[PDB]
Amino acid sequence: GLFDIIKKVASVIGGL
Amino acid sequence: GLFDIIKKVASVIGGL
Amino acid sequence: GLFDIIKKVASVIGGL
Amino acid sequence: GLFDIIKKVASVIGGL
Amino acid sequence: GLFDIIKKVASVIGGL
Amino acid sequence: GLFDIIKKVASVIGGL
Repeated sequence: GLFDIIKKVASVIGGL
Repeated sequence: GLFDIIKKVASVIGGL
Repeated sequence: GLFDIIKKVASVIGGL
Repeated sequence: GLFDIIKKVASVIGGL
Repeated sequence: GLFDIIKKVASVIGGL
Repeated sequence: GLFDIIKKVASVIGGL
């Protein structure tokens, strides 16, 4: 779209 | 898009 | 895009 | 605890 | 605790 | 604690 917002997370514990 | 915001996080404890 | 705001983090504790 | 991790966010769009 | 990690973010678009 | 880590951010676009 006009702006694209992407977040990716990896964790052993507590990826929120 | 016109702006792209990208965040990648790796963690053992806590990826917020 | 016109501007890309890319961030990467690696940590044992507390990626924010 | 031994370490306290705290995150607070305010947004109009796209708070993650 | 022994260490405190505190983050506050204000945004219109995107708070990661 | 023994050490305190604090970060405050204000933005229109993209608080990371």
